[PDB]
Amino acid sequence: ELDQLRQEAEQLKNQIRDARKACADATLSQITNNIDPVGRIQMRTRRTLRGHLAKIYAMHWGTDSRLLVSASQDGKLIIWDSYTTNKVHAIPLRSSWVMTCAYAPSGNYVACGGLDNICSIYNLKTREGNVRVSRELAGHTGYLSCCRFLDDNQIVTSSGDTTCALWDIETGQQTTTFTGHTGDVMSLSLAPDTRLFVSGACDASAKLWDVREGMCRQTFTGHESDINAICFFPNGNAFATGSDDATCRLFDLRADQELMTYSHDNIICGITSVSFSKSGRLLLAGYDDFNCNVWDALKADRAGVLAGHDNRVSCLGVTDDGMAVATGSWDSFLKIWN
Amino acid sequence: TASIAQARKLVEQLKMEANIDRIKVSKAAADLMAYCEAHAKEDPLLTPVPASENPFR
Amino acid sequence: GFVPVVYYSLLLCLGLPANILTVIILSQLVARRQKSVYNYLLALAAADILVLFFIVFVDFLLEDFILNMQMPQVPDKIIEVLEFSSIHTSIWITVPLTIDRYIAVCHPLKYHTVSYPARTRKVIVSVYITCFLTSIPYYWWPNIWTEDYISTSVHHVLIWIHCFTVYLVPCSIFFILNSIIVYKLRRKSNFRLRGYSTGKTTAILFTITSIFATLWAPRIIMILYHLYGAPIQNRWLVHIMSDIANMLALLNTAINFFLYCFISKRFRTMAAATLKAFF
Amino acid sequence: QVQLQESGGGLVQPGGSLRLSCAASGFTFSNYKMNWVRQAPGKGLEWVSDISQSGASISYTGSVKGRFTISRDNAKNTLYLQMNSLKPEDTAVYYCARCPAPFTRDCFDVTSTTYAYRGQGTQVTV
Amino acid sequence: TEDQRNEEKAQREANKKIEKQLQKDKQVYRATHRLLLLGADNSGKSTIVKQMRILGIFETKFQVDKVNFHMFDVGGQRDERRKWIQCFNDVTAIIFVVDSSDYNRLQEALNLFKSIWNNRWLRTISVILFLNKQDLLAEKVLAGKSKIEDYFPEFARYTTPEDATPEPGEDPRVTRAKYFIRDEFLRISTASGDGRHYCYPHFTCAVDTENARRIFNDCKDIILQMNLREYNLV
Ligand SMILES: Nc1nc2c(ncn2[C@@H]2O[C@H](COP(=O)(O)OP(=O)(O)O)[C@@H](O)[C@H]2O)c(=O)[nH]1
Ligand SMILES: C[C@H](NC(=O)CNC(=O)c1cccc(Cl)c1)c1ccccc1
Ligand SMILES: [Mg+2]
Repeated sequence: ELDQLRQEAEQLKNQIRDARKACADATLSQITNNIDPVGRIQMRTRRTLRGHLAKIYAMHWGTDSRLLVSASQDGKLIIWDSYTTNKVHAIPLRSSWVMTCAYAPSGNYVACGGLDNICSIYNLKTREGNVRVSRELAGHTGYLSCCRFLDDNQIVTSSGDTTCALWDIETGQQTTTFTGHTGDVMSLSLAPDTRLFVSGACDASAKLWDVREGMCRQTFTGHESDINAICFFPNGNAFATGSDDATCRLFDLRADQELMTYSHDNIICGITSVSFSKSGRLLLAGYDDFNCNVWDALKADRAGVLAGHDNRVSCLGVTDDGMAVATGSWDSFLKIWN
Repeated sequence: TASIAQARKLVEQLKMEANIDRIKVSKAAADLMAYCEAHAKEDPLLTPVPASENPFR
Repeated sequence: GFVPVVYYSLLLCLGLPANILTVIILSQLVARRQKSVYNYLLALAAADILVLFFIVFVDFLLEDFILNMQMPQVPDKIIEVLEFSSIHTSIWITVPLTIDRYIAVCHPLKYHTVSYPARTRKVIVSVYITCFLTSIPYYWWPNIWTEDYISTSVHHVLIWIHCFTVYLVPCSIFFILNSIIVYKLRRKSNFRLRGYSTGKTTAILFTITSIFATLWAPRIIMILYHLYGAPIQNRWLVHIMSDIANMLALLNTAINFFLYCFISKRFRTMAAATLKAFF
Repeated sequence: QVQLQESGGGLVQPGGSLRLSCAASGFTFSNYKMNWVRQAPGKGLEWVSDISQSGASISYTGSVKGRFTISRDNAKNTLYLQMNSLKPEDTAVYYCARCPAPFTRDCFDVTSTTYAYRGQGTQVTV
Repeated sequence: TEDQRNEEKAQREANKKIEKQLQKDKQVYRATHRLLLLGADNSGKSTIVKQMRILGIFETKFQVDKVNFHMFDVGGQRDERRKWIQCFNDVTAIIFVVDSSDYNRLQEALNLFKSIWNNRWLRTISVILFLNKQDLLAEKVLAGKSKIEDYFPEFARYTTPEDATPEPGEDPRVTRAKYFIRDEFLRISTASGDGRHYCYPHFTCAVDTENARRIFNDCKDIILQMNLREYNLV
C-alpha cells in the first residue's frame, strides 16, 4: 500500500509540475526588459542607534514610523524613537535568550519570545507607569522564532516544533494549530489584509496559511537550503525569501510559481532578513558578509550596499511610510539609512 | 499506521493544493509593474527626499 | 650640515600623513566603542598629531629658521608650554595602554569587570586635563644657552619634575608591567601547540620597552648633566650632542606608531583596503 | 524541489558486492558536501562517510576502514558507495544524506527526527 | 511649539533614565560568562549541573573566585539543533560531556565533536571536553566483557602516551584505553583550527568536588589567548 501511495503522490507532484509548466509561457525578465533601471542608490548613515549590549536579532517598526522595538541577547526589549534617537522604554526580560519581537499596531503592546518556549506579552500604557508582563503565552515545545500581532488581542507566532500557534491573550489559549511543515518554521509576515501569512521552514519551502480557517491553502518551493527571511509585498500577492544559499526568490500567491532568483556569484553567504519597501523598485536584504544591500525587485540588479557593519546582519525593517530603513547587525548597532 | 496517516495527510494536502485556480503569470507581472510605477512618486527611497521634509538630517 | 633640515622634513613626511590616515581610519571604526584598547590607540595617535605638528613644524622650523624674533613674554612661553603638554600627553597616553595590557593579560576573566568603555572616556579625558593643568607651571621654563642662563631655583625643580614625569616613573612602570607579563607567561605552562607563542610576545614586549628606554635616555642624561657638573660650554660638544639627542626624542615619538599600530596585521589589512579606497 | 533517491541494495550473504546509487535533484551537486547515514534495527542513527567539494577529503568511520569505498560523480549528480565483504551486523538502511549549507564543512544530520534533506532509504540485509 | 518643546524634554529625560539603567545592566552582563552544554542523549549534563549547583533551559548561577558564570542545560528543545546553536556565538566556551563507557555511541560523539569544531560560526569559541563516567569505565574495563577492540580495530595498535599521568591506584589497561579515547578525540581536534580556538580535555566524573576549578582554568586560558590576540602581543 505504501508503494501505491508513493506512486500516486509522485503522479500528483508531476501533475502540479506540468500545470506550472503550462502556466509559465513567458518569463518576467523578458517582458520587463523595457523598464528603466533604478541605478546606484548612494545611501549613508543618518543616526546610529547605539544602546544595545549584545547581538540584535529582531526589530519591528511601529505604525506611526516614530518608535520601534528591537531584540538583544542581554534580555532587553528596548523601544527606540526614530527621529529624535531616544529610548522611550526599556523592558527587561526574564529569559536572557530572545529571538523574536513584534510591536502591536495599536501602539500599546509589545511581544517577545525565546528559548524558554514563552511568547511573553507586555503592556505599555499603564496607570502605574511601569511596564509589566501582560500574559505569558505557553504551549509550544520548540524554540520560538517570529511573532506578529494580528490584532490587539491575538498574535500569530512561529516556534521550533514545526507547529505554528495562533493565540488569544485574553484567554491565553491556542486558538488554532498550523501543523503542515516538516522542518522548523523561521519567519512569517503579515499581509495587509491581516488574514493570510506565509510560513517558511528549514525544508526550503514556504507554505501559505489562512488565519480564519487555519489550513495550508498552498505551498511554495524552489529553494535549495534553509530559509530564514520573509516579507509580503505591500499589494499582498507577492513575497520574497532569503535563504542561506545566497539566493532570494519571489513567489506569487495567485500563480504558485517561482519568478526569479536574486543572486550573484561573488556572494557566498546567505541572506538573513528581507523587507519590502513601500513601492517595489527597492528590495532590501541583509548578508553575512558584514554588509546589507538593496535589490531592484523588477530588474535583478543590485542598487547600492548599506555598508558599515561588523559581524553578521540579522534584522531589517523599513518604516511603514517609507521614510527610512533600519538595519541591525550582530555588532549591537542599529543604523538609519535613507 | 503512522506512515499511512502521514501519506494520507500529504496526499490530501497536495490534492487541495491542486484544486486551485491558476493565473497566467505575465498579467501578474503587469499588475506588479503597474502598482510599482503608481507608487514611485510617493516612495522617499526611489526619489531623493528634500532636506526640509526629510526628518533624518 | 643642515642635519635638522634634512631630518625633520623627512620626519614630517613620514609621520604626519601616516598618523592622519590612522586617525581618520580609527575614528570611523564601528567596533571602536566596543573595546578599550582602540580608543586608547586613538588617544595616542592624537597625541602624536599634537606633538609632531606643534613641536616639529612650529618650534623647530619657525624659531630656528625664520623666527625667534617674536616677543617672548606671552607667545614663546605659551607655545613652549603647549609643546611640553604635547610631550607629556604622548608619554601619559602610552602609559595607560600599558596598564590596560597588563590587566588584560594577567586577569583575563576580570577584564570587562575592571575595564569598560565608560571608564575609558573618563581616564582618557583625565590625562589630557591633568597634562594641560601641569603644563602651565612650565611657563617659567629656562631658556637654554642664550646670553645667560642663571640656575634659578625654579629651573632645577622643573627639570627634576619633568624627568620624573617623562622617564623615571614611566620607564620603571613599563619595565615592571612588561616583566610581570613575561614572567607569568613563561613560568606558567601554555598549550603544547604554542611553540612560536611565548617567543613572539616576549620579543615584542622587550623590544618596545628597550626602544623607548634607549631613545628617551639621551635627552634626560644630557639635561641632567647640564643641571649638574661644570660644563666646558664648547659650541660643538654641548650643542650638537643636545640637538642629536633631542632629535632622538622626536624619533621615538615618530616610531611609537610603527611600534604599536603597524605591527598588528588587522590594522594592515584595513590600511591596504583603504589605500585604494580613494580610487 | 530537492529530492534524494537511493538505488541498489539486496539480500546478500556475507561477502559479495553491492552497488548503491543516489539520485539527486533540486540542488547543485558539486558544492554541497554529502555523506551517508546508517540505521541499525532497534538502534539509532549514525554516519558512514563523507566527501567534500574537492573530493580529496575522504574520511572513514571507525567501524569500516578498508571495508568501504565512497565515490561520487558530480557531472551526473550521483554519489556512489561500493560494498564488498559484508558482515551480518551491517543490516541497516542506507539514506542518501547531505549537509545543507553550501561552501562549508559542518552539518548535524545524525538526528533521529526526520531531517529534510535525506531520502527514504533502501534496505540492505545480510 | 511649546508642546513639541515639552515632549522633546520628556523624551530626553526618559533617555537619561534609561541610559543610566542600561549602563547599570552593562556592568553585570559582561561579568557573567556564558557556558553551553552539549553531548549525547544520556550524556551526563543535568545531573552534573545539579551536583555543582550546591557549590526548558535548566539555567544555573554560581560564584567562584568572585566571578560569576552561567551554565545552560538546553533540553526543552528538539533533537535538531542546526539553527538555534547560532545564538550561542558570543559565549565563552562549550562544555562537551561525553559518555566514556558505552562505546556504541562513541562514533556519534566523534562526529558531533567534529561538527562543532568546523562550524562556520563556532570556530571562534573554544570547546571544553569532559570525559564523564570514569568509575563506570574503570569498572567495566576490569571486567573486559565489552571487548573495546571490536568497535575500534586500531585500538590495539596503540600504546600509552609518554606524557601520561595516571593516578597511582589506576590500572594500565584502563588508563591505556582512556588515553586512547583522549588521543582519538584530539587527532580530530588538531586536524582543523588555526590557533583561533583551543580544545582542553579534562578527565572529570559526575560527582567531583573540583569540577569548577577545571572550568575556571579552561575559561581563563581561552580568554587569555583571545585577549592576547586582541592586542598586538599575539
Ligand atoms: N554511577 C555513575 N553514574 C553516573 C556517572 N555519570 C553520570 N552518571 C549518571 O548520569 C546521571 C547524571 O547525568 P544526566 O545529567 O542526568 O544526563 P542527561 O539527563 O541524559 O542529560 C546520573 O543519574 C547518574 O546516574 C558516573 O560517573 N557514575
Ligand atoms: C620644545 C622642547 N625643547 C627644549 O626643551 C629645549 N631645551 C633643552 O634643550 C635643554 C637642554 C639642557 C638643559 C635644559 Cl634646562 C634644556 C622639546 C620638546 C620635545 C623634544 C625636544 C625638545
Ligand atoms: Mg537532561
